[PDB]
Amino acid sequence: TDEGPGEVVKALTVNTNIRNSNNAVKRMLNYLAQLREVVHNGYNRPKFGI
Amino acid sequence: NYNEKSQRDFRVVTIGYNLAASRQDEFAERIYPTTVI
Amino acid sequence: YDIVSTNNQLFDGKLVVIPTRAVQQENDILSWGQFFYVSTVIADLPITRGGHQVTREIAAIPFNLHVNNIPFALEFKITGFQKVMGETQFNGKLADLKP
Amino acid sequence: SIEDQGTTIHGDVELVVENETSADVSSVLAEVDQIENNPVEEVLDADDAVQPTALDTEVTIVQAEDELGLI
Amino acid sequence: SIEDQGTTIHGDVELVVENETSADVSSVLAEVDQIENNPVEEVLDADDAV
Repeated sequence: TDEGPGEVVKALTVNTNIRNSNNAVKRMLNYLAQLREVVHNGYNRPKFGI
Repeated sequence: NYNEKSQRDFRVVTIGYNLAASRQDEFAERIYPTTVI
Repeated sequence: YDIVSTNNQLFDGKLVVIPTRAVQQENDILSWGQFFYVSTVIADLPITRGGHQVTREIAAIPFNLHVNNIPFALEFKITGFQKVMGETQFNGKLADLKP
Repeated sequence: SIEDQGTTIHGDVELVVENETSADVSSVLAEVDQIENNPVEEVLDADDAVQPTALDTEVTIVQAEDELGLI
Repeated sequence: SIEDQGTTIHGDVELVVENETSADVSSVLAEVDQIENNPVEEVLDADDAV
């Protein structure tokens, strides 16, 4: 076909946008994992690189 | 054909499929507000 | 406080409380995190992947990063709604005390 | 006219005063008309029956200069 | 011309008809412009930042 795609081509951006939301969820939970370990350990003061 | 009751012609209805997503949903956008780079 | 909900299975039994600036501003640090977005690229080329067939591949390539700012959260695992609202709590317990 | 009427309670009678009689039944069946419309219920192509969309989503479209099928 | 065309599907063919062809690419590489403006990300002096 030389006509081109129909509106279904926008599903590629939808897939990306759905992944964008899921990536925020995965990153949030992975960040909480960082807090669990760091706050469990002896870090009760602000410092760079923790 | 004594009884030509309808069998070969139906009222066809097409179910809509407006699959949509905008950048991030309310949950991800409220937590991680979008900044354009 | 404010309340925001999702339906991702990864929070099926989680409530997490995270602080954020009451009024959100572009590219702020006081937001709990940031989502740095770059326009998504969509490209169309009749690639001959596999060496023996030709297919038009229209591909979307995301380009973004999720960054956290505030090292603060409270995580709750809230379960058992049905065991409390569906069943008895007060008279059901008194019924057990029959000698 | 027997062809035009029906369910006539007292009945009706017509006398066939004719020599050469022809019967063309190509248009009598209702099923034939239904098949001529569509032998099978019409279905819209999956590519067209779908309507995905996105909002506030910035994209860069990259097609070959000589691509006819544009996005 | 090939300089202007982008990923042509059917392709492009050109004949060189020049006795000589100089090529000045000093400004072509995009990293050069980024470096010229900012060898490193611009950061305010500590006193200027507060």
